[PDB]
Amino acid sequence: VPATVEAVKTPNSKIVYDDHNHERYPPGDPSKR
Amino acid sequence: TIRNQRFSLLKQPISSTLNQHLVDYPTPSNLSYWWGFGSLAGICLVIQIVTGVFLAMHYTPHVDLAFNSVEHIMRDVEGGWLLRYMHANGASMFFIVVYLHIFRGLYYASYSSPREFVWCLGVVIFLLMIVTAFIGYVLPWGQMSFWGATVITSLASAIPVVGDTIVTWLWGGFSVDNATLNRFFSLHYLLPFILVGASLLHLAALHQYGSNNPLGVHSEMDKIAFYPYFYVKDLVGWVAFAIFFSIWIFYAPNVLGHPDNYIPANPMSTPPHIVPEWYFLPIYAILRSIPDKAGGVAAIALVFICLLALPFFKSMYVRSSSFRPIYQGMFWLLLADCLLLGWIGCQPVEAPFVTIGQISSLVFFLFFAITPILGRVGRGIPNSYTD
Amino acid sequence: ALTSLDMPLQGVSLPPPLADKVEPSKLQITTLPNGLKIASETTPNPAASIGLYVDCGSIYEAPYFHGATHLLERMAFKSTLNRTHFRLVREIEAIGGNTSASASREQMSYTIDALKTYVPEMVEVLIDSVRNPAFLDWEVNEELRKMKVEIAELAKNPMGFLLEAIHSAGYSGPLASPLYAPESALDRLNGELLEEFMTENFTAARMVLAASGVEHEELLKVAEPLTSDLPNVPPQLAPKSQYVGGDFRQHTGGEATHFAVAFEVPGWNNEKEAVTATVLQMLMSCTAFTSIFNDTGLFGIYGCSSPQFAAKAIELAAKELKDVAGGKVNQAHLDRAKAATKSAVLMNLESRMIAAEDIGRQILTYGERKPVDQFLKSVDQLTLKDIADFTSKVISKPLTMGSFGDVLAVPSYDTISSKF
Amino acid sequence: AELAKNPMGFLLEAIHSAGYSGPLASPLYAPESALDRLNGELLEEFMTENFTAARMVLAASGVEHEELLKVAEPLTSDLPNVPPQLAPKSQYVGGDFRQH
Amino acid sequence: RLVDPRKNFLARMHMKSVSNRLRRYGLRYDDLYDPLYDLDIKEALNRLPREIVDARNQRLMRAMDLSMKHEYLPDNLQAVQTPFRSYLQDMLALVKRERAEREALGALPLYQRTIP
Amino acid sequence: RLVDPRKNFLARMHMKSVSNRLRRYGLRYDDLYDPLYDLDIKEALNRLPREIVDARNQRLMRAMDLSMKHEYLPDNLQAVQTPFRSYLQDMLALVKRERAEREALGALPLYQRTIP
Amino acid sequence: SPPPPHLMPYDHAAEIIKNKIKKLENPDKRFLKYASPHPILASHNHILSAPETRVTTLPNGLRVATESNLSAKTATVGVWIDAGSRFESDETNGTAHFLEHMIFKGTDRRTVRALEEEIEDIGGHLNAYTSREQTTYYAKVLDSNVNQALDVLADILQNSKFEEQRINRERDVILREMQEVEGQTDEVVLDHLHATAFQYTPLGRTILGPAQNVKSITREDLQNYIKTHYTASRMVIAAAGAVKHEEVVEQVKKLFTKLSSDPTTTSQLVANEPASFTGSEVRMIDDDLPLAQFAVAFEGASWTDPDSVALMVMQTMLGSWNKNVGGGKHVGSDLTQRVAINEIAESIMAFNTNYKDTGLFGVYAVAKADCLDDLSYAIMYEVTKLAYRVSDADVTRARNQLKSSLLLHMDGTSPIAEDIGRQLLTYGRRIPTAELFARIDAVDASTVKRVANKYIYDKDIAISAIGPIQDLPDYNKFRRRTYWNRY
Ligand SMILES: COC1=C(OC)C(=O)C(C/C=C(\C)CC/C=C(/C)CC/C=C(\C)CC/C=C(\C)CC/C=C(\C)CC/C=C(\C)CCC=C(C)C)=C(C)C1=O
Ligand code: HEM
Ligand code: HEM
Ligand SMILES: COC1=C(OC)C(=O)C(C/C=C(\C)CC/C=C(/C)CC/C=C(\C)CC/C=C(\C)CCC=C(C)C)=C(C)C1=O
Ligand SMILES: [Zn+2]
Repeated sequence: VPATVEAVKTPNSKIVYDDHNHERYPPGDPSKR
Repeated sequence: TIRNQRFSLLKQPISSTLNQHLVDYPTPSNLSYWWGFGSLAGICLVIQIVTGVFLAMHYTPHVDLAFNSVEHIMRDVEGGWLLRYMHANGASMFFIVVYLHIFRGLYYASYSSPREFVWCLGVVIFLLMIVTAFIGYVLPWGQMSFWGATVITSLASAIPVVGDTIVTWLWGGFSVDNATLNRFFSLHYLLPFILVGASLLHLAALHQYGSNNPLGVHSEMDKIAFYPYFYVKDLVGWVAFAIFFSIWIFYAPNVLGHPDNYIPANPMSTPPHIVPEWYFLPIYAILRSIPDKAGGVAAIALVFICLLALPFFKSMYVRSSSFRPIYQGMFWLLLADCLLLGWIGCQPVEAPFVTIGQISSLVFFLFFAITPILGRVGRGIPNSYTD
Repeated sequence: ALTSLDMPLQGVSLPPPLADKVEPSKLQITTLPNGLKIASETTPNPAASIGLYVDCGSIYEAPYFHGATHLLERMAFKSTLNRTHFRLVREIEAIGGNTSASASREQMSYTIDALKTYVPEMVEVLIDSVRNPAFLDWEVNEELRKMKVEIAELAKNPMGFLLEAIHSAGYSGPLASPLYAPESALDRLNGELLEEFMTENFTAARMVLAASGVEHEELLKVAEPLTSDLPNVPPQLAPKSQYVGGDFRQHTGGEATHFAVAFEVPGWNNEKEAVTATVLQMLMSCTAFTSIFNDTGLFGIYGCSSPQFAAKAIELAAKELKDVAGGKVNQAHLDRAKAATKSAVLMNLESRMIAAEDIGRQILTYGERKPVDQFLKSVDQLTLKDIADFTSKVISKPLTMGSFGDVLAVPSYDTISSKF
Repeated sequence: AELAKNPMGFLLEAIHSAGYSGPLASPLYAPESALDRLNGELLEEFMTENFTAARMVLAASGVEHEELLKVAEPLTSDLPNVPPQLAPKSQYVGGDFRQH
Repeated sequence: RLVDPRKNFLARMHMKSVSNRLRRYGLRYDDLYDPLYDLDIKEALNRLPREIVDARNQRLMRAMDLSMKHEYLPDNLQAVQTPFRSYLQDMLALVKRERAEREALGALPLYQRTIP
Repeated sequence: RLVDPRKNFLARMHMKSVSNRLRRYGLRYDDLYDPLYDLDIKEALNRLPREIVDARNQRLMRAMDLSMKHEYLPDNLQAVQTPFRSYLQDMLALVKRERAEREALGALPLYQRTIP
Repeated sequence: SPPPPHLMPYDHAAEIIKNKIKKLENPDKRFLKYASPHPILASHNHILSAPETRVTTLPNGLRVATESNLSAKTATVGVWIDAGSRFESDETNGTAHFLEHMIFKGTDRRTVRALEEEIEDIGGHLNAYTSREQTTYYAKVLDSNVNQALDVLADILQNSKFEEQRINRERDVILREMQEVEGQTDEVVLDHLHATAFQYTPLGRTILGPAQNVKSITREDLQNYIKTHYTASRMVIAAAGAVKHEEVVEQVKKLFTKLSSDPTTTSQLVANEPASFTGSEVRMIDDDLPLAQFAVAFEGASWTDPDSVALMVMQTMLGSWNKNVGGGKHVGSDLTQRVAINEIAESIMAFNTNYKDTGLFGVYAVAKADCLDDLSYAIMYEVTKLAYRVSDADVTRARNQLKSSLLLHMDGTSPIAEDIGRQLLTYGRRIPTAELFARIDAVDASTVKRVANKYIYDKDIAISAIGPIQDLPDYNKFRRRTYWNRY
């Protein structure tokens, strides 16, 4: 199964973003707006 | 869709062309800060126009008043020193960002197909920038204004048949005098508006294909809108340029020029060190190296023929220097040669500077001679380096 | 107001509860001098449902009216001579109403659903829409433009495509006139062609105004001035259709053969033997369908197979009808289908919308609402003898077959009709 | 797509399909869904199986036999021998074709 | 030829340097050839199977995403890269041969570049 | 009413002058209404039958040809002209009445002019 | 002489259209005396009378609630449980959906056949539905068969066998459906929307669960899940139709004697694992799909938040529409009008989802690729407008439409039973229609603007898009369109 096909077929709540440029704030933190 | 109602105001005919060409235009997402000097050059052009217009409200184009009217701006006009320094140094800033703009294009092969017209329009823009800057430098009517004009308006004499006729028609007489200064002022007002039009053609010609990117590849799959991503990327460069510009304006307003222009023009005496502005030095060193008047003028033209002919040489199909290591080192040698030519230009004519200028002019032209053969050799790289 | 939803809001006037036992209300019916039937029934549910049902459909089209009934459905609740389409939509929205229209082969329906306090508004908007349509050209052309797209988006549904397919293939005459007209009778349909169809067919003696959740007194007060002036026209005989049997074939490629085998069953006018068809339907995208009309019906079975497995599925289905006709059904299977049949008719009957449909449906078909009770009796009185002979008599008659998709491997009509 | 503008030709095929059951019922103009599979690999496999020397005749009206053979022989002798097969049998039945 | 890696060690250094730079992005060398560079690459790219072109576009999007992020590929991904596995040179040479045959026989070109 | 020719003799001459001018080119008064002038007009024109619009488009082409040629309709054709035979005003009034109904109820407009 | 007005074909045709326009200028006032296009806020509570919803709490904590209609012939009876995929763990995700499958797969008293022959003999129906926060098992049966249906429901919820060979077979069915029926693209968009909006929370997990969990589910795991979650204080028995409360209550206290007695509320589990909203997006780009489908959501209100009623009114204001709707160009919803007039979407729908501690308020749309840019503008423009300009007519009509829809959907024993069960789980009570109507009437134009400023203005959003979505504006464009800088 191709990588895009599996990703579409299986939603994943533990998403890992790229962090080389920006580190995320902990999930469940109020916005920095 | 059927446009029965009005959607976003930017899409209405009043602003569709600005929306499409400025705001929503697709741009490769991997453009580096080297891609922000095109806008800087446009901002430098605008500053020169705005300061020049308000400086022309106080300047007198007469040999009996020109020098003193520039001194009257520096002294009596409220805010005059800043208008004069933002314009005198803005001209230097214009050439710095354009030189970096040009060398960005050489490193990434931005002149290559399908953007040969973009590079050709740029070369024409460069010629107009040189003429505009040179005739403006004569307006103060200092010692270097007078002796700088006497040389360049004599470049026509190298033509055998009508050379003397072109020089005197250029002068408006038999020597550099008021007729020359009055006509240089009128052309100095008109050329920047032609320069605006040429930059608009330049930007339009580029938008037919979009900008090249650091990787030199097809970029349709990862394009984003110019606003606001490359608006805020360009704004960082604009603020940094404003800091760089301010340091020259407020703390070193006269180090980029020569003190000799603060002496009123004397047709009798001659300054022992007559040089142009620093941004004309590399051309001026190429002219000096040839020990023949006609040959020197031919070489100056050959510089612009070589630049115009670069996009049309049969070449390899890879663009970026990031994947052309020989062309990469070939580029870094040209930049050292171009820096050497500018320094040699400021040096007087004597040994060893005469030989160094001759080798440096040779190395400059070797770049445009060795560039085409490298493409012919490099077209066979994929066959040779197999899996 | 401000309190959390788990806390009662203070100061709310609460109506007193209804009794746990509420005697059902009688169906009051009033017939006007022009022959228009007005029937209503009171319910404790605050929701009301008012419908107008017309004895008209695709059987009154042929010729030179093909497609009028499908256009008429889609031109429902549009601009009238007294109010624009915009004002009509705004009037229905203002009372929280919903409108629906339906066009079958023999019946046309127009329904509005809203709260019971809005009965005058519902009746006025409903009668105006059916009695005085403007049929403006720009509104017709838009519905015509929409009608093209739905017909194109019809072969995506082989169940519906085949069910329409076997109606024209099995019947001769009006019942073979397609409900979905082809995209050649649509380039001829106009507003003036619709006005002629409706002035001649939408008569008072062919209409029923059926309401569920209204009082018969004020419902007459509002409806009578809007309907009493309709001319009294004589009743015409219904255009007669004949079941003849037939075959449908169409090769459209693909790898999914769709199929329908169908037979003839008696219509609603035959009390009993139409109940047996629904019990038979329950005894059996593959299922068993049924399409009944006033004087003739159609009982069949679907099927979906592969390009090369499209020879045994049909015989497979042709074996199951033979088995039921042969008496190979146990009493446990018959009782399950009886209970499933009786529960289904009782379970759809709690929906206020359906019960109002059933009032209009029946007063057009028969002229009175027949109680569900005798239907339930005719169900529980069925035996395995009746099921076996009903099928035996049904499947000995001429056959109707439909096939869509890859039809290259499907056999002939004679090679399948001989199986029965 | 323009088959439906020549009713004779459209009806001729539509009764070839409806009058036979076996191979003869296979359309000579395949439906569009039967085209989104055809490709060069399919064409080669079909042509290699059915185009055999025992199934081809080179008829030439207006040439001497000596010079026809002189050119044609060195170009077709290469073809290998294939034990002949029989054309599949087809069955005529009734049938109706209707497109309202 | 001097551009032969097996014969000239300078060309071996050149190929190693080119391959290393291409591997950091997951790009093949043939991915550097642009349709907009000439109408021959575009014609050659139009004649390739869809899956090959789809993979080339994905590598270009991946490379563009890395270049924008100022990143390189992870070492594990770099280990499986094949920077000089070709998919375009054979097609391009075939296109050039057909173009040269058309010209020699006096025919019009099948395509031309729009005058910028 | 001052604008009514049956009463005001100046309105009679106004109608006569306008009627003579339209007759010379074969135009009707409704032909002077342009879809580009107002969106209510082009909504009304779209609602008119094809035959009405075709005749209007043909009368406009005929007049433009006359205007280009600096010539008028031949006198035997001017005698059969109907300058004030209306085809557009009744539809235009209806379209404007429906727009006012949408505005009075706060609905969005069915069509809007583009901002030039 | 000029030709008569009916001689030339174009002159006659103009006469025909003119005459028809004339007949629209004189309406018959017989048909123009009751209906009005101006919405009025009515107050009619006399028609609001409904049978009493009787509720009884047993000493074990179980709740039995009934709305009796003794004239009806049918009844709906079932169990609503305050349990779902949210209360599972990252290792037990998918056990609730598996339990739904196995719930009708064998008992000591009845096997799989015996259960289904019995449901068919009575002509009944058994339905099981599981969501992120609620699970329901209910039966649709005739009046005379309520006690049998209660007997069946208690049997399957207290004595299920969960044979391992049935589990393995059902394991194969679940693995198949997790990777072969995913073409339900509407529920796929909302599944990815929940995963990105509620990332790193129990609410972001799918009902179906991972394959790694599914293919490791054992007999025990289904039994532990029942023991911890199917507790008496978390379940409600709701019946509607021909049912007597005292008969049903006595059947329940007789049959439900084996439930777990764990005294842990759902409020404690939620507080221990709170759900929070993260602004983010997931874009599944596939140009091979004919149509694009996206949903854009704001963090909404929980069930008990009083602003939840205002979010329902605001959801009706945005409304819903698809191509088959006839009068979409004329409805009160300005968003629908923009879509319908300009033909910029195949369908569009505003949704308001609620949960114990959060919710989702947003718009789901299906459109073609070339319509995405204009459609995204109109969606964001109309939503943001709720914080700036709300007319009294638009809020009065949305209130009337909401009041009508909430009471016209209660037709049948089934919708009334699920209402009783769902409301007892979410509110702890069944809210009388008179009170809900009063809470709706409280939402005026000032209320809508206040609530919109709290939930919409300059707020983060979640985006879930699939298909040919290159023309969809990026996150910064949607983010910017949550405020208007001209105010
Ligand atoms: C020591 O000595 C030296 C210096 O001193 C210190 C220097 O500073 C420099 C550096 C200088 C340069 C690099 C500039 C030289 C290059 C150019 C192109 C000169 C710039 C050009 C001019 C000054 C020429 C100006 C041009 C004109 C007057 C053209 C006039 C014609 C016009 C306006 C239009 C023509 C008219 C028609 C065709 C008629 C119809 C026209 C219509 C509009 C209708 C060098 C090398 C040097 O060794
Ligand atoms: C007043 C002088 C100039 C102005 C205002 C100007 C402006 C611009 C702008 C706005 C761009 C697009 C953005 C960017 O890439 O920076 C651009 C691109 C470009 N310019 Fe210039 N430019 C000037 C001079 C020149 C000159 C002198 C040359 C060459 C001799 C040149 C060659 C190019 C090229 C090749 C590109 C495309 C670069 C790429 O696609 O990577 N320009 N210019
Ligand atoms: C239409 C716009 C312009 C006008 C009206 C204008 C006008 C003037 C005037 C009146 C002066 C004399 C005042 C002074 O000595 O500073 C001057 C000088 C000068 N201008 Fe411009 N100018 C314009 C644009 C430009 C541009 C685009 C350039 C660059 C290419 C430029 C380069 C110069 C230079 C180098 C000087 C001499 C500065 C000095 O030594 O004092 N000008 N200009
Ligand atoms: C994606 O593509 C684009 C780029 O490439 C990546 C850009 O870098 C930029 C930014 C840079 C620009 C626009 C350069 C400025 C434009 C030109 C032609 C250079 C010189 C311009 C001058 C001197 C402007 C004078 C003209 C005027 C004042 C016209 C009159 C108008 C008004 C007064 C409003 C933009 C908008 C862009 O889209
Ligand atoms: Zn399931």
